[PDB]
Amino acid sequence: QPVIPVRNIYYMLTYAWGYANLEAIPGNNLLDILGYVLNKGVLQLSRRGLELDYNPNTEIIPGIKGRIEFAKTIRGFHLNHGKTVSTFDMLNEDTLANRIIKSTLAILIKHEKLNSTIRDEARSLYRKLPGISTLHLTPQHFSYLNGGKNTRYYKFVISVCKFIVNNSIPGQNKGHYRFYDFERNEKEMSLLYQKFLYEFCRRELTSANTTRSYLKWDASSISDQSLNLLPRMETDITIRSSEKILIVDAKYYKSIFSREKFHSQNLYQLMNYLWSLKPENGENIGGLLIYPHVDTAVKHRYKINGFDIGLCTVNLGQEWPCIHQELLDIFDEYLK
Amino acid sequence: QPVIPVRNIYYMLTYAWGYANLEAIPGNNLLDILGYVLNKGVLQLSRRGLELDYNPNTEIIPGIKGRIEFAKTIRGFHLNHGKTVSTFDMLNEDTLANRIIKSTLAILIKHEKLNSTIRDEARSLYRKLPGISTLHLTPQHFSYLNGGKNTRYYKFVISVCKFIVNNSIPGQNKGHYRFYDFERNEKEMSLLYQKFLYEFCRRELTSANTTRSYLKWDASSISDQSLNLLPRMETDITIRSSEKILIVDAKYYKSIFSREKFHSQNLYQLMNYLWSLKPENGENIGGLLIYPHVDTAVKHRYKINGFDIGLCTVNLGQEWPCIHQELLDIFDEYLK
Amino acid sequence: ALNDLFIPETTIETILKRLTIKKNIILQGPPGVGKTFVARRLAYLLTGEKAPQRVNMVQFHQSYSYEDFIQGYRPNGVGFRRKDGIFYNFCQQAKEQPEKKYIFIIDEINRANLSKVFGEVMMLMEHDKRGENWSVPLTYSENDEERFYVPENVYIIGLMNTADRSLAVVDYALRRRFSFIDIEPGFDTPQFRNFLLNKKAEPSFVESLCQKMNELNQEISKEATILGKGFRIGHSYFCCGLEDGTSPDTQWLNEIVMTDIAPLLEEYFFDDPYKQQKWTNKLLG
Ligand SMILES: Nc1nc2c(ncn2[C@@H]2O[C@H](COP(=O)(O)OP(=O)(O)O)[C@@H](O)[C@H]2O)c(=O)[nH]1
Repeated sequence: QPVIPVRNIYYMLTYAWGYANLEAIPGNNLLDILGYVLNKGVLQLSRRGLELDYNPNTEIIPGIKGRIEFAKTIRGFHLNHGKTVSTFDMLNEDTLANRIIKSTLAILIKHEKLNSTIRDEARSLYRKLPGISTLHLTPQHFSYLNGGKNTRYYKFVISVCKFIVNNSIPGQNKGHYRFYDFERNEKEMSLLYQKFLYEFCRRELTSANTTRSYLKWDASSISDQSLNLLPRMETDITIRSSEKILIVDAKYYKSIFSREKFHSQNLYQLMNYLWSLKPENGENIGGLLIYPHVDTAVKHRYKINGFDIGLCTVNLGQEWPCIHQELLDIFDEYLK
Repeated sequence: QPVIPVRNIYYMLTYAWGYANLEAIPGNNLLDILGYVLNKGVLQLSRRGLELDYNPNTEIIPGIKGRIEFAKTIRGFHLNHGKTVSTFDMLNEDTLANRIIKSTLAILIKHEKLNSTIRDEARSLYRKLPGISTLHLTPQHFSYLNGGKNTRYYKFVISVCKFIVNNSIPGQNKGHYRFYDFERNEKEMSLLYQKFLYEFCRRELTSANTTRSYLKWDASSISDQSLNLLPRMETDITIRSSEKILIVDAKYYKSIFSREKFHSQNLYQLMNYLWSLKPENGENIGGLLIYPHVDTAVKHRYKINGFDIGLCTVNLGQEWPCIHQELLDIFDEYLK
Repeated sequence: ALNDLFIPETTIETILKRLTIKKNIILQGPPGVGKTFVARRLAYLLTGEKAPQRVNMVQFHQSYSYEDFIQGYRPNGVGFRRKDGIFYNFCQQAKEQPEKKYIFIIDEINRANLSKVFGEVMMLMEHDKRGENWSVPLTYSENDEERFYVPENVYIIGLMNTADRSLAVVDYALRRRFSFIDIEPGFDTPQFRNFLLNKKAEPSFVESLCQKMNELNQEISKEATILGKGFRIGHSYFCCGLEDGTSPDTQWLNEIVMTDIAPLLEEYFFDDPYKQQKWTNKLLG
């Protein structure tokens, strides 16, 4: 039952979200890492200052503040008891972005499995936010915040809060929570891996141009030109350079972690991408399948159907920089 | 949450195992059907007579029966108290094949969800087998019986007993059992479907020749000629005739049951089979993807990469003969 | 015969109370905890004299029979002659000294069929139905008058190996009479530690060993239904081999890990070698 060391996963999430010392913390499990980032992360923000968004307020007060609304004033006859309906801009930290933080911290405290030091510190912070109102979080709240008015730093922790909320399950008690065993399921870990590379490649491979490319079948059918029933095909990544193009399909499988038969079902998708893809420059066409392995990394090359394809692995759990070196080393060979 | 009507599934199992009125029984759920077949099935056998396999016995008796073993006789000095060690052939129904039936029936009785009439009848039968010994069943027992010395009828119920044993889970009580929700999982239902066609096609399509064909990649690699890492590729079915060949890939998906996006991931495997396949006769190459749908059946044809491929569906839950008609109607079009 | 027994004092005292009443105890437990050893010392304790002669020990196997146990007719030069067994003869000595306690050890009793072995006598060997009153004529007895009666002084101790997967159910006839007792590995105890401290062992190496073995044995016990608790490793290997006064150290230890524990893990873990590598390494690394 082998899985990745948890500290390494957090780095992959970082590139996935597109944006520190984790050596100090002694809790290997994910939520200990994740809460410490958030719990420490909030402390970084307050030092600079949290976002205060002017919320206009239309209220009934005993006097003039800002602009009086003449209509609501006369119709409700508020003038008689010395009041007006006036519009003004109270400055609060009660924004949706900031409200989300406090609600998430409550979940963090309620979590059954958590370091005591981590939980104690957060409870202080929860007290330190008196004005802000707790909320019952939904993705629909997160949906509204895709506008991204907030700063770049806020977006980091908000993505963290998204991870916690979706990966929160009730455990022994009605109130308390228990963290999801994220590593075990391949799909979400795989979907992380696919996103991990795409944003990673833009950062380091400045020489090359990296975009996900939609592909269209060469087919024609008498029945329907649409061919809607046919499978939708969108690359995981394409990393194009002037001398050579390359398409990658990367996925996380449990069977491959055991060092026998090999699970390479994704390859069947790959050739069809090569076929539908036609290069105007005609420099070259290359393919790569890359998977995560724990113990060691092995690289192979193949010449299958007139295409030059590489199968390779990476030893996750090794070390993050050496992994970062290994990834650049890997792509450099094939990008040639 | 739509699934196939359960009575129809049993017919697909029948072709899967390679070998009656089910209209009478009122219990739609699978185990009611399955037990009634077995409970009625055993009654069919006893009428003809159950298998009695001569088990030789080496035992210490007060007299001569069959062949005396002189060595064990003298060494243990059994002659003195008027006994010999002699070999003879007691005729029992205690064979592994028959023992399996009784143990399965105990599970059937213990099952928490079962028709009362069905359970009562079996308890009689369990009493009617006094000599036979109950056992704790394993696949390893079933493994020994792959020799198939038994008659053709015995093999049918034994396969039934295999289905029950593997699809038996404890429920509310320590003793009692609860049946697996077989229909819900796609993999086993899909793996049933893949086997369902292969044995089905041999029966009805006598005109054509039907065999599963192993395929080899066209690739060559400098590193390894083996190409072991590459995915293993074995067709679901190939149904070859003199005028035209055809490869089929069939799988059960839940998303397709909803009448939007389409799940056709298996297609990516199909083209690669066409590529690795090279015909000496050069009559034609055709492909078919067939899936199960509940409400209705729709057929399409496509001309994709110089290959003529059909995507089609079948309305399972319709009726078994009309389904049988529909399947022959379907293959007849494409086999052309 | 009570100087250094690794087992806690509680059980060894309880057994003496348990044995003096029930008189037929079964000692369960993993191989390599000195099941033979503890019973042998306890045998001397109950008598109060460290004398072997009253004590006898036998190892049962499936072909062990009533003929060897009690009475059989092996041939002499000319004609067949009755031969006294072990238990039969053993009791005759105990009859001489009813005051004293005579003790019988039966190793691996679960392996053999008790019924074929004891035969007629299995009713008597229970503590209640003992003495001349319950005397019965023996199977091969030529004369009805001669009878065999289990004296009350006799105490029977049985060793059962929990580790075997092949075992499924204890013999029914055994369970009605005998009082099963569980022997823990007792790897973490003062008396075993004090033994190693007397030998040239540093305190950290002691706690290192106790800490490592406990979690390892705990792992096997943790997977309760797949593998019984009794699968957990014993301690006798660490006892043996140090008679010469050799210093116990990691250099000496790695051999025993490789020699004795490693094949044992292979049998216990027959599914995944990778999972074995996880546990073999931690002992040394
Ligand atoms: N001094 C001493 N020796 C022990 C102790 N436990 C086991 N031994 C010795 O370990 C060796 C093996 O005992 P045993 O369990 O009967 O071997 P087994 O047949 O493989 O189970 C014998 O020399 C025992 O006396 C102990 O606690 N103290």
